[PDB]
Amino acid sequence: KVLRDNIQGITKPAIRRLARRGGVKRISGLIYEETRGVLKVFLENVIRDAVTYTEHAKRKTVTAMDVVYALKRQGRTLYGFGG
Amino acid sequence: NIQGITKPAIRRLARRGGVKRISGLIYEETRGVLKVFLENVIRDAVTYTEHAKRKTVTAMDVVYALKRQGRTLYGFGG
Amino acid sequence: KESYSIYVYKVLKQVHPDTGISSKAMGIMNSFVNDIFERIAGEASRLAHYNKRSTITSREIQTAVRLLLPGELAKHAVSEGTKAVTKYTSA
Amino acid sequence: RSRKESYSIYVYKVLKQVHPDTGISSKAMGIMNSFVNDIFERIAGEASRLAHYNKRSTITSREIQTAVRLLLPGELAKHAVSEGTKAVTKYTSA
Amino acid sequence: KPHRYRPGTVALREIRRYQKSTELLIRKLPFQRLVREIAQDFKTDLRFQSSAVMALQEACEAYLVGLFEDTNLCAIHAKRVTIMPKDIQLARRIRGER
Amino acid sequence: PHRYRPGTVALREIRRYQKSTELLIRKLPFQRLVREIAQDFKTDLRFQSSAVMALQEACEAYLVGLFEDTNLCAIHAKRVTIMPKDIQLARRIRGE
Amino acid sequence: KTRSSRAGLQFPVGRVHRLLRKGNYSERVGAGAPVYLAAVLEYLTAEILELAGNAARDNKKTRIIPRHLQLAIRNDEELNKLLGRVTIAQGGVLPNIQAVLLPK
Amino acid sequence: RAKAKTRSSRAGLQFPVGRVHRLLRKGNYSERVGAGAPVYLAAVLEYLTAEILELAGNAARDNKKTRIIPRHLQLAIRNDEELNKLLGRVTIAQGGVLPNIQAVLLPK
Repeated sequence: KVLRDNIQGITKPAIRRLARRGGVKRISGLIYEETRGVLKVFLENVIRDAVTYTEHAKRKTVTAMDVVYALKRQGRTLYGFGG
Repeated sequence: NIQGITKPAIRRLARRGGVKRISGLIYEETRGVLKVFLENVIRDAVTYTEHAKRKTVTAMDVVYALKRQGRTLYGFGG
Repeated sequence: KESYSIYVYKVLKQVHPDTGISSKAMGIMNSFVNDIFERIAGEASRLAHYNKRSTITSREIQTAVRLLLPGELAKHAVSEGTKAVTKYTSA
Repeated sequence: RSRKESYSIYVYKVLKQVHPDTGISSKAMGIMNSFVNDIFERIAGEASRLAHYNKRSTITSREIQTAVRLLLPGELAKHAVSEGTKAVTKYTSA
Repeated sequence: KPHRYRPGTVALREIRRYQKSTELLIRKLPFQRLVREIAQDFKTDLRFQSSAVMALQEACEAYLVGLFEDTNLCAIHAKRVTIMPKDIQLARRIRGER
Repeated sequence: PHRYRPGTVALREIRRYQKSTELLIRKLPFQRLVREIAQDFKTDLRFQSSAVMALQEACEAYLVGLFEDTNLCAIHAKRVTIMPKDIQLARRIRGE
Repeated sequence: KTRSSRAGLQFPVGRVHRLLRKGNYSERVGAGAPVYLAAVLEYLTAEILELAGNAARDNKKTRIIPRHLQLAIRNDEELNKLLGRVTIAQGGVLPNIQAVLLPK
Repeated sequence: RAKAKTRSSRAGLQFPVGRVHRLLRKGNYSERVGAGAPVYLAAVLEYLTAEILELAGNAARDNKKTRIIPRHLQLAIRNDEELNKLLGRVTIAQGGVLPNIQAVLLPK
């Protein structure tokens, strides 16, 4: 199936919980669209590099190491998935 | 000598950045910030120089000290 | 020592036939060419090392360019590289 | 089939050295593996760039000492440099 | 007569609870479908190891948490308690992401 | 006499300095500051002149960027005058 | 009869290959890699210099000075993203004043 | 033919000097790797692991658990200033955040 408009999957209470973790107490009502936009942009940036690494090795599977490397490029190292 | 960074000089630096009105406590804060940054650059420059057994802190050492911290500097390379 | 002054000058004459470039701007362009070369080579090194390979073919440079350069610059540079390699190989 | 190398057991031995009566789960071992690899890659890469600036072609101990001075900030610099010097001296005397 | 906390206390209880736990905060399947949707824009017919999607989700959650911490600092700076889209945009613009 | 209302001379200075590019810190005070700071790590250091030039260019660019971000913070809080709290917030968010 | 002449490039393919070998970037360097790398460098330099030449003619001068490079770099989205952390000596800044500061 | 003892035993180190030397040689960091560099590097790695593990063990003791889990490593890393500075950017999986609420949020 062709997958479209799944960005609504990030439910409003999910962003609420995320902010509650960060120490935020009162959330506006327009935060939700803005945060979905920011998340979409960040995911595009990570997955572009992950897919690039994967295509380079002539594979059709985006392993965890590709994503760890794509993050490592953008200055956010991720400990725990490297194997 | 940190008082060498004269108040009109900091005023000019702010003017370049698009600032319009400057408080009065700002000057001491900027002197502190500049002191910290200069320490963190000169420490690495001096470490590079001490490594190569030189007593002269050449320009490439300062360029490398910056390049480590992410603030690449063009024009002196070198 | 050795720099890219004359090459930058030739390219400048190729795009703007009647423009000159001062000394300090030439120094800046030298540093910029070295900087981009180091970024691309470093990415090629890391990439050939991930796949347990050992040889920086054109493919690794292509992928490193795809990674570092953002947006349409990537597509244009990749086109240039492929065309240049093809012209060199067939001739 | 195919072996995989990791610093799991060495981390375990060091843990027994500092805290004689504390275990550590598998995921914390994953984090410590990745951390040791991260620090090693930082230090070795910095030493390589440094030994390449001076047109040398060998990572002697001096390069590792200078790289540790650059990377580790503050008290860790002095303590790690002292540990390195002690290890090298005790290694060479035998 | 009914039990009904003043607006503000339930927020603090939730803040303590979610700062004490560590589980993931976004439901797994919506995020997985989002990841596949985005990936299909670049090259079609890609397959994702489950650990890879988990790593992606961990990175996204950590990024959003950091973003909201900095946004909250910005909002408190303006002598408010509510965070607003201009707060997020300022936090990102200072961080250098835009 | 003839005298501008405050604010306009600030704008004229803003445009004048954003048009030009010369250094904004007098050279000798900065040189003596650099030597003073380096005097605590190595005692007999002699700086190449261009090294001090590069140090000064880096410091000016860093401070200009810092004041740009501080100005964004200040305008955020419905003010026009920056304050030490603005600079502290900018540095805190930047990651320092 | 030079490799740069074969590939129709302007940058030196030989020097780029020599640099790849001398820098310890890998054990072995393939034959097409220096050619591709020289082509990429040539294209990036051409892009920057074309933008700088435009910005130089836009203020009535026939020579490029670092202020021009700063303008060309910061006035294009992609190049600005590529050189986001780089400080250019003698650069100044892009002329930009916040709207709120402007009177009325 | 002599009783060969591992280099880690010679240098009084737990970390495996042979493995570190092998990684330096195969990682293409330089053409020729000195004999003292792997020893020095293994010592530094051991010291850093010891530091983090001691702090994490203390933090695990404080909340009355007897096994280190990623939350404990996060709490140990973020609560020491110098270790925080060394590991400023790194995101720990299954890590959570530091318990911290802004004062102005709390009611006056």
